[PDB]
Amino acid sequence: GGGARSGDDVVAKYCNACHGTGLLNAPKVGDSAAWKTRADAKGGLDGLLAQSLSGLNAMPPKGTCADCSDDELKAAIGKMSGL
Amino acid sequence: GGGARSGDDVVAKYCNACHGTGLLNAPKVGDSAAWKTRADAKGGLDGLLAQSLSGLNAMPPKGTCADCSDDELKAAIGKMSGL
Ligand code: HEM
Ligand code: HEM
Repeated sequence: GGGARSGDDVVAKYCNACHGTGLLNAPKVGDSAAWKTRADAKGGLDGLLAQSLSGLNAMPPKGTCADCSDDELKAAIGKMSGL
Repeated sequence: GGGARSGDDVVAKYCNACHGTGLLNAPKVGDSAAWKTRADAKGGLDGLLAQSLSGLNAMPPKGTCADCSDDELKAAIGKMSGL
């Protein structure tokens, strides 16, 4: 989605590992549906990002790339998601 | 290893998911070696526990079972490990 670094670059270098396959029940990429009821649950594109940073269960905290700015985490959420 | 609940119970209900297979490069169960150079690196059985709680990379924080006392986390470390 957006742009810090990518999400193209970010999904592929960090996010890939679970979201690609669906490993651990990771909401898979392009799966507009799954991601939707999610935003729903946490009030938009900020409930996923505020969510990734914190982490949830088996989803490791901060998406990962403990390097990432907040803008990148959202761009890789933007593009795992659809929106 | 030790006893809060188990680690038998704990490894099997929470820890299983990655350490069983080796999913995500999770140091597998019984693998005395792998776990050893680990304790080494973080000064004993407290560098894994202080470690799990915090989490590291793809290892989700607090082993998981965000329920667990510290004594259980160590007993499931005791028994993933060998020691
Ligand atoms: C890459 C930095 C990355 C981001 C960003 C990210 C985000 C993310 C969101 C927003 C969710 C939904 C959380 C919610 O419902 O609020 C989510 C869910 C899971 N993720 Fe993730 N995720 C990124 C990458 C990774 C990686 C590399 C892993 C595997 C170690 C992983 C795993 C998961 C899992 C599992 C879930 C579902 C967890 C659950 O909802 O029970 N993600 N992720
Ligand atoms: C169950 C509550 C559980 C515990 C406890 C636990 C501990 C643990 C330790 C001590 C390490 C070594 C960390 C270090 O080197 O200091 C470790 C490593 C990894 N784990 Fe784990 N772990 C438990 C369970 C789980 C589960 C359910 C997952 C999968 C979502 C998982 C994953 C991993 C991974 C991956 C690693 C290696 C991470 C890395 O060292 O790069 N663990 N765990």
